[PDB]
Amino acid sequence: LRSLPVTQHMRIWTLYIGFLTSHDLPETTIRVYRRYLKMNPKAREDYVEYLIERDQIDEAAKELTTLVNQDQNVSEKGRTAHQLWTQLCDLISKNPVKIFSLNVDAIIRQGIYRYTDQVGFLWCSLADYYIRSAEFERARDV
Amino acid sequence: EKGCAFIEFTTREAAERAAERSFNKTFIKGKRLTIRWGTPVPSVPILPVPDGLAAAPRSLVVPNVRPVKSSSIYYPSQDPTRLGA
Amino acid sequence: NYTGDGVLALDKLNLQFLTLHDYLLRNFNLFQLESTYEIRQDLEDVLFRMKPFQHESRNETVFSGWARMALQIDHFQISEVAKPLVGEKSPAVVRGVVTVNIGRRQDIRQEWENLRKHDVCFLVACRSRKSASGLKFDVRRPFSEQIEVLSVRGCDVEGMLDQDGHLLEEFTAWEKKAKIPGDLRKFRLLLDPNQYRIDMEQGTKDDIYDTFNLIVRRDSKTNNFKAVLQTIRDLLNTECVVPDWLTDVILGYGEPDSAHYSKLSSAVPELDFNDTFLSFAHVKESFPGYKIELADGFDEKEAVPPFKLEFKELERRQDVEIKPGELRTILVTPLTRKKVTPYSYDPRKNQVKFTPSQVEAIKSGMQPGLTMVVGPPGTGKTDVAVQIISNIYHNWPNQRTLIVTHSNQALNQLFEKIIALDVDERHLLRMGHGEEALETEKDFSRYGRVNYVLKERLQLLNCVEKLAKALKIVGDVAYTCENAGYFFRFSVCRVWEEFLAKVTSKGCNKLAEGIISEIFPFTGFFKDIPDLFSGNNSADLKVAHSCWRHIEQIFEKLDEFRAFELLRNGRDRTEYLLVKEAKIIAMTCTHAALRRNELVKLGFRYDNIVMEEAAQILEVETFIPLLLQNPQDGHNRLKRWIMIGDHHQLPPVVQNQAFQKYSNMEQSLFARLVRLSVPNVQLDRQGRARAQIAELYQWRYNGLGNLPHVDGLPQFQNANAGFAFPFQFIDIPDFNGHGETQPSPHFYQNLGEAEYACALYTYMRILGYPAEKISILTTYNGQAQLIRDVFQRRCDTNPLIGMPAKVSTVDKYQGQQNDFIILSLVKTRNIGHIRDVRRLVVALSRARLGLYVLGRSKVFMDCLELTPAMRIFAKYPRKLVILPFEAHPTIRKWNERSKDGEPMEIQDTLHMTHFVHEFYMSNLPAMRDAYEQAMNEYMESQRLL
Amino acid sequence: TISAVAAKFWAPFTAETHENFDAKLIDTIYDNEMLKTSFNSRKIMMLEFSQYLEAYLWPNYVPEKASKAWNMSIVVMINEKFRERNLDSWNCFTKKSEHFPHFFKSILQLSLQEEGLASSEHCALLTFLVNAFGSVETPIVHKETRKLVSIEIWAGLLDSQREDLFKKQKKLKKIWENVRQKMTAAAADNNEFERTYLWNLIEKFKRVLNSLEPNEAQESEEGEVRDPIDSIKYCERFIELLIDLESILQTRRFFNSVLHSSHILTHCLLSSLISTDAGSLFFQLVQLLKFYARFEIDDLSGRQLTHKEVSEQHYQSVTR
Repeated sequence: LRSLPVTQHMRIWTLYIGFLTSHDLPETTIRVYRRYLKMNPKAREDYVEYLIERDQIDEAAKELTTLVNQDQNVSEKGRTAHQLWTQLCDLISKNPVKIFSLNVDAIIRQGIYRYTDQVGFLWCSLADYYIRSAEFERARDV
Repeated sequence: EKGCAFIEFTTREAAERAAERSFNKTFIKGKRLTIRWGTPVPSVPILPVPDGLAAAPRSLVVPNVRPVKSSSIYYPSQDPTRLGA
Repeated sequence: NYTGDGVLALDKLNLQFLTLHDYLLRNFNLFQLESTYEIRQDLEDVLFRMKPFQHESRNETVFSGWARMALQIDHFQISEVAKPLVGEKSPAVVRGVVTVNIGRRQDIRQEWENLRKHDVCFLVACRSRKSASGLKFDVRRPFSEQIEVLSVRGCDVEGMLDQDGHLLEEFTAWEKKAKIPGDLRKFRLLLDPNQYRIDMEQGTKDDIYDTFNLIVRRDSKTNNFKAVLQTIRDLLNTECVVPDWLTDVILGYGEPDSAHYSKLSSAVPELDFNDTFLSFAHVKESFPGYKIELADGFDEKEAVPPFKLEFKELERRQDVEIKPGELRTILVTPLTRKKVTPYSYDPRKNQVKFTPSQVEAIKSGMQPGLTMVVGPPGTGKTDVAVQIISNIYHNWPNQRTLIVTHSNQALNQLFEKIIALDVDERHLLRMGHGEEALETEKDFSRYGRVNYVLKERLQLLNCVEKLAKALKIVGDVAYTCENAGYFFRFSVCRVWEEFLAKVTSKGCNKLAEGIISEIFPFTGFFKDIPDLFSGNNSADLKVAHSCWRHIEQIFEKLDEFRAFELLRNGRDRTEYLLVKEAKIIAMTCTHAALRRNELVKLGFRYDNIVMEEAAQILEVETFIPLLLQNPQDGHNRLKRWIMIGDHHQLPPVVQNQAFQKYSNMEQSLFARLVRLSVPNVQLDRQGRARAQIAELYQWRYNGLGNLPHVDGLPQFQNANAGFAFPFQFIDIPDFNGHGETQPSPHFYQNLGEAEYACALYTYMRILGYPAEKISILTTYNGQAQLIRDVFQRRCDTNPLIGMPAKVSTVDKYQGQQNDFIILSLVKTRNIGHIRDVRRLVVALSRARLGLYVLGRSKVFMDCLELTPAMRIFAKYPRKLVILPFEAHPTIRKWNERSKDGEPMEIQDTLHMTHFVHEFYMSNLPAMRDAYEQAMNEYMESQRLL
Repeated sequence: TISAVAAKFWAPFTAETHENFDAKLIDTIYDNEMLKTSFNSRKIMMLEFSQYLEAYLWPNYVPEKASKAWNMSIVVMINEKFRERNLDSWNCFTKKSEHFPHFFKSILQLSLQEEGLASSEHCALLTFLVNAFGSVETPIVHKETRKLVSIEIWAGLLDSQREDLFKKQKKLKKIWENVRQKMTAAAADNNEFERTYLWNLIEKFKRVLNSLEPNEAQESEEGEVRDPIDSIKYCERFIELLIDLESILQTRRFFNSVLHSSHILTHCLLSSLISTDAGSLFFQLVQLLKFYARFEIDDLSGRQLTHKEVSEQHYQSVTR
């Protein structure tokens, strides 16, 4: 990458990522992928799909928030923000013990303020998040 | 000194009407105007500055000076009002 | 209006804090209150100076005045309100655009055109309360009676908008000499998203953001307030990973020495002191009470610096210890530093014979942990500081050191010193809004250092071309550093190894004598060192390795410069330099608060903090430099924190009475840790001023003495010309029936002292003192304005006399010095804030050769706290005794009465100003003739150039 | 005036000729210059500036002659040295340290002494304790205030409240049994004052705070109705004392259980004074105390509790 012109790096990255993602090297692959996404930000959807498969749920969540904060009309996999954000709650609310970096509850209530079609679902999503966490008294409060 | 004067009007509408209604029109004493836009501190001696100028001698004359035997604003920082600007 | 009587519902910065969140939260609250008060004082000042009045036939307000800090705005609009991020409540960004006419002043214009990213401006909407035929404003009246400020909203500033609407980056100022047309400019602003939400969610129709008519910009020493507050909020939200060794002493628990190297396990017993010691005799002197001995195989005829010192008492073994009947033992090994070049290179090295207390600070600064060194005025604190920097830089070159300082002025002095040491010029980086005005002849800014690397890369590649020519190598091995790197590994290294083989495989049993002069390959590269090889294989093989490291250093330098060929944007080149190339980074504590979020984003990493002037930095602004990097694990990676300062000099300038005095925000972290009795070294040999002058303040410190040369140099042996005594307290009686005067609350003046100081300064000038060597000081900000006004009338108008070196308050002259000081102790009715011994110690310690304290003796001589100084002043006359026949410089010794005539005693301001008039007038031709001669030769000697 | 008396009796520039010491002048100056003027700030600042403490009050201090006026006027001058802030207040005691333990103890007794001190004299005493508890670095003072906030003050807790602390930190129980036997076998004549002081001062505060109840404004048997304002300053100085005790971990560790067990926040928050406009600063102090009174810390270990840990322990508490 240092040696070749930046415009030739696509011929390298598709090998570099392809090599790395063939192995159980999540810690290395993370650092390489976040470099790659500086030159090819379209690949972030595939990076998420990698992270989920490697159970890097806490990183898969962060990258999903970047895709949602990038308020695209449609993503490079054909998903709009109202689809990408729905993935973020499905990934968050079902994984409370692992999702340690994001403020989960602040996400889901902020959905309810915005996604008025499905408020009744999201309250169960927020409450079920605490039930999976065994915080039964927070579940009641929700 | 130069045959010039300046007038500032409180408003530009006055200035604009003044301009157009007077634009190089005659005035008797002016023949025809051209118009265009645009304390000593008590008992402190003051040292005479030498003329045309604007270290010491290594032998000095010592003068035979012998002691003698409301106040108001003198400087701008003394003025409570100018201290606001 | 706080007098000290009442309780207030404020936090207090006492010695100890319950937890780190307690500590941060008290700092947040009190700093928020203080910074809000400072904003009030600035805005009230500016709005008076803008002199708003209502237009006499309309509703609208127009500004009759002008101020450097504000311009009226021609238009403003909110151009973006981005939706909240996921899990966020406020808008993601709120962008204003403001239009201002910059006006036709080139000095003012440069300041508005240099509003950078994260500068803070206030958008202000205001009206006059008063409609009158002309209007005036008085600071005696309440501001709210004169001007109504119907709204203020702060914003961050993004850059100037260009010809058509693109943001100018910071690097445009170096190339945009194709200036934007006209006097209008546009700036893009970031509003606070929380206040925008609050303004909208409360409901609005008379909407605030249409109403603004001024934009007000603060000065760079106070822009940081939002970045300080932003920092503390983030550390409260996140885990504030203070180092585990450090959080205890910040909170003030545990033993105070728990951060000192005497207690830390990570202290190292063996230290390479490098050029700290000038000679082996200096090693013996630097550690009284220790047995110092050379290691085996060295002799005192031959032991020369550098030295490693091994302190056996820092080792954990019993076998060598403070054993009965023997002293503590230091083992000294002189080091043969294997030189890296065959040229006649002279290494820049320390030339300061550090005193024992300075070496104790240097030793402690090389050990990990917290090091405090109290530096009394004139004791060489800068040279201790630089020697810690240099020793760290040589002992652990992988580590990076961040230098923090209160002022850019001291940060300048430090870099002048470091450049006299062996620090490599590319490893130094300096950062600040001062970077447009750096006084050093080498530019250490981001822009300066990037251009240095780009310049040096070219001249190194010329050596690669020259080396390729010496090797008869063909094809362009010098297009790029990358080409040079492959050329080094394949060709230069191969040929070098093929030379070392021909030496070693043959050896002296069958090498011919002097054959190394023939088989060495790079002889054509060093074609301008004659007699490079002597004809002795034992020496020539040694100089061959010296030649090799010269070549090897070139390609080592290049390989670090390769990033400047890959990174071609000017910004990225500075980000690489800031994070990888620089090893010593220098930054004011103000600027460290602004740049934190950038530095954390860039992955900036540093291992050592050195602070100077640490007693003047706020508690808050001292702490923030600890956290300019992310923790790499569950714990921080900072290894050293060196604080250099002096708590007996002035505190940080907190200016609200309550927040200063009640909540104790005037306590710097240095002063707090000293009150906690953290171990601190005190530098105890002053060198900058007369022993007689030094005695006026060295009573405050424990054992602060004088360097040997303070008794010896002629400037300290000889008297001040034309003064019978090298210092006096001159008792000034009332002038025109007034003592002090006070044209505003807490704004004191004394015209009798101001007129005496002018005549006294003029007296020195008639004696031939240089104006550059005299500065006029006073303890109160009021008299400082009056002394300027007196001198701007009576001195500045006369080219024979001219303006002093500086007219200042004492507090602003903190850390500066001059030979002669005239000090006006304004008060005549009751003792001022000068009763604070920290005011006194600073005020008295500014002179080197003479201090003449104008004041009222009866106000000050009776005070307990001033008595140790006043007992020295009291041993000399209260009336100024002058020797008008002694022109400057005199040969008279300081302690002997002059025989050339009899002194005269100046009774008061009237006798002084009447004498100096006749003394000026009577000598005026002989003084004029000297100036006429001097001004001719000054212009004539340069007229041929 | 002060300056004429000072020049005749103690001012250092008259040290060749000022009079031999007269103790009764101290009673005179205190009654006439300080107390009768309601502690006029100009007078006191002139006295403190004139080295009254360092030349006259302290060098001549002998505890068997120290009247109330003598102990009080030393307190007044130190409070003056403290409100100047820039000064080493405790310097003359740190020199002549011998009689400071007796002096400080007598100042404590004056604080609990109900009759015979004006309200403005009590504000001065309580201000001195805020000052004395603040200067934790001066060891002559710290060795005194440390005796008022040590584990023996838990003798006033309920047995159930004390037992809860020993469950929180087992090793305290061993320490307490040593304290319990020690505090009845020896030195009880000293230690019973030390350990009960803040409990009695809390009660003395409750009585002052109750004197501002509006029902107290019916006419006394003498006829006067006392001016609230000096009593209000005493209450405000007291919450500052409690905040300062709670803001420092070594005092907080033992005092926090005392502040809770004494219900002093209840007595404060239910008072009339909180509701009045005059008590508007008292109200702000109690909210600042109420913050520290239940801060996110484990006092027995000093460990900072996290926002999650504090919240989770709340849910667990209400559930139980």
